[PDB]
Formats: sequence, structure tokens, C-alpha cells
Amino acid sequence: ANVVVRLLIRRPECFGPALRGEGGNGLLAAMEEAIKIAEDPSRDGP
Amino acid sequence: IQFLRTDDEVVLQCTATIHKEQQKLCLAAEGFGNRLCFLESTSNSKNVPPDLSICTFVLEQSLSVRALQEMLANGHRTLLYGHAILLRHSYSGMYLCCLSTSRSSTDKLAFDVGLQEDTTGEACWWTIHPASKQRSEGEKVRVGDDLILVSVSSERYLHLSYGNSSWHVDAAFQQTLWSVAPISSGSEAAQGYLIGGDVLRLLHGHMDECLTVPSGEHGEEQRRTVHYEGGAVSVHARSLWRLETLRVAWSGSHIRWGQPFRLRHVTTGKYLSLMEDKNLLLMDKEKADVKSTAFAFRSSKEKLDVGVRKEVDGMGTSEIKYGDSICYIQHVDTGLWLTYQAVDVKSARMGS
Amino acid sequence: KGEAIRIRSILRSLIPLGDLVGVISIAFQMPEPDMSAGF
Repeated sequence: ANVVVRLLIRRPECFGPALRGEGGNGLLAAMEEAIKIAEDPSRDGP
Repeated sequence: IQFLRTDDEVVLQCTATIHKEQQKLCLAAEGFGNRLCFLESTSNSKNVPPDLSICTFVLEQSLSVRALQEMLANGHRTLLYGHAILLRHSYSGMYLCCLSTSRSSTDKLAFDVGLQEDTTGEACWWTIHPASKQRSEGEKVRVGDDLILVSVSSERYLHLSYGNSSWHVDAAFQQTLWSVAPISSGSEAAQGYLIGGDVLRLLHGHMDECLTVPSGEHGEEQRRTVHYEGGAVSVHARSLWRLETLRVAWSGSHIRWGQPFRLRHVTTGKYLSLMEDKNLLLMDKEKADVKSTAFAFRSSKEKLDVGVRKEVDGMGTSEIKYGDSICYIQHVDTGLWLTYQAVDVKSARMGS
Repeated sequence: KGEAIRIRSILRSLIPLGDLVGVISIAFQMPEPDMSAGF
């Protein structure tokens, strides 16, 4: 667990861009947008 | 080749390449009034000099991770890689630590760096690592080596964060290179001898007067005027001066004759500037030119040697004392010398 | 222990609590069946 946390914090790109980074806010908006994408078939394989 | 001992005054600089322009930004701390640190512009020192007084830290202890964790669960050493250091601010006396709150909204996961009084906990300690593969752990650190400082508590790097106006160093997971420029080696500082970066004042042999400016009862434009005065001004805050040298490394060394240095007023924060149409006055940092505000101390009145000393990368030699050292101010541009006048006419001689 | 507390603090700083409560409170529908390839 310790080495996994250390590696994950050393390489922050492993976290989702919606959660981690200077862009997306976090898990709330990420999950809501994911639900909207699942509901809208325009963002999947036609 | 010079090793980094303990109890020595050092400077923490870094390089930032922003907007296709390189810059050398230093770590500074106000100390009193605020806790968090900020950045200082070591480069662009031609018109705006950096406040080196607050960019100086001292290393107190150099313990390993095991010794640190043991001491927390409970001498002139040599700095080694992988160790943990304790950076005490020279001016404020507090200790550099990793804060818990956040200020830069751009980093929703980074922490701020600032000063704290107590040395308890893991926040005030910083572990050192190299920035190159040629130097491994356990090796002795030398001058100019690129180092990486990691928080002991948060396990975060001392990162140089970029912002429009929030040019603030934080504790982020992206590393950043830091250079350590020594100022005072902690060696035998000659007692009674002039040392660089000191706060001192001038007196006369048989006049008992000191160089000062008018007090706060007058306006700032009147405080800009410079003169000599005696009496209770001999022990005053507005009578002190600081020798701000031009170099960023070893600026707290033995000041020798002829080298340039600005004369800063501690009370006003301005420098003794000179424009030829007038005499010398006080002007702020935002327009302080090197040639305009640079002065030196000669041991005589002649002009036998001007461009003789260029650069000495070391502690220097104990030459100028405090008591028995008759200096003479000499400007780097005009080469003039101090003269006392009689501006007060006989109508008001017995007054001020 | 100290390192365990530090790891817990790292996890807490990485993931905010209010975000977790909000994600928990979504109240998915309960459906003639439907497709379970969603939330």
C-alpha cells in the first residue's frame, strides 16, 4: 500500500484527468458527465 | 569543491523559463507580519535589486531519516545527500515548514510553504536529494550542485508554481531544481571587522556626528534629503545603513577596499542615489541603477587603483575593521568624496 | 503509527469528503427491465 501510494503520487497522471489536474474539478462533475455520456448515444460507438 | 557545512548562511535560487524568457527566482520570506514565503527576482538586478536580506537561510541540523524519526518519536557537520535538514530563516528566526492550507486554486492538491516558530513535527524538516545521476545518496554536497527538497511530512516536492500574479512556491508532486549559493561559511568571522550584509552606521573622529536623514515629522520628500547630525540620533533607527553587495554568492564575506555595494537605508528601504544635476538623495528599489547607486570605500584620497579587484569567490581576508578603519566614500561613477557643509546660515546656527 | 497517519492524510487531501458524499447521493433509478451498462 505504501509503495503504491508513493508511485501514484510520484506519477500524478495515473489519476483521472477530471479528478486530478489543473482542469476538471473532481468526482462529482466527472460522474455526472459520465452519466450524461451514457445517456447520450452521440458519444459512443454508433 | 567547497563542502556545505552546518550553521552557514545560504541562498535558495531556481531557474524559470516562462514566456520564452529565462529568469533566476529566489526563495524569500518576510517573516514578521506574514507566514508564507514568496519569490524574489535575483536576475534583472540592474534596475531593481533583490532584497537578499530576506532570501538567506541557515542550516541547523543534518540528520538521517532514522535519526529524525527516532528524535520525533522520543557541530560543524557535513551535508550529505539523502539526509534531512532544518532551514532556519536568518532574519525572522523562524523555521521553514510546509503549511497545511492552500492558496493557489490552480493546484487543488498542493500545499503552501512558509515559516513557523516551533521545530516540532515533520513539517519543519526537509530531506535533500540530488538532481543528477552522477551523484548518488550518501555523497558530500558541494557548491553549485542541483538539489531537490522534499517535505518530510507531506512527502511533496518544493515546486515552483506558475501563475499570472500568484508566483508562489508550493508543495507539489512535480520536482524543481534548486541551487544553493553560500553567503557566510560559518567560519571564523573576524570580530570587529567589517562583514558583508551588515547593518552599521558611520561616525566622525572629533565631531560625534552620524549620517542620517530628517525624522518622520517632515514629509517623505524632506526625508529624501541627506545630512549629518549629532545628539540622540547616535542611537536611532533612521541612522543605520546596510551594505547590499552586488553578488548573489558570498555576499556576506569580508568586504575589501574598492568593491561596489549599494547603501540601503533600513528605515526608508531606499538607496543613496546620485543624479549629476543635483546631489545625492534617496530613491526606491524600482529604479535603482547599479552604476547610479554603487559606491565603494577607499583608504586614501588619491586615484591610484580603481579597476584592480574583479571577483573573489571565498570568505576573503579580514581587512576593514570597525573602530580603527578610516574609510572614505567614493562613487563608482564620479569618484567624489564626502564633504560637510554649512547650509545653516548664521541667522539659525544655534538652532538645528 | 506515524506513516499510516501520513498515508491517510495523503488520501484525504487527494479525495475530498464532500465529493464522496455527493457521488454517493445520486439515487439511481429502479426499473420491463433495462440495461445495466450505466451507473
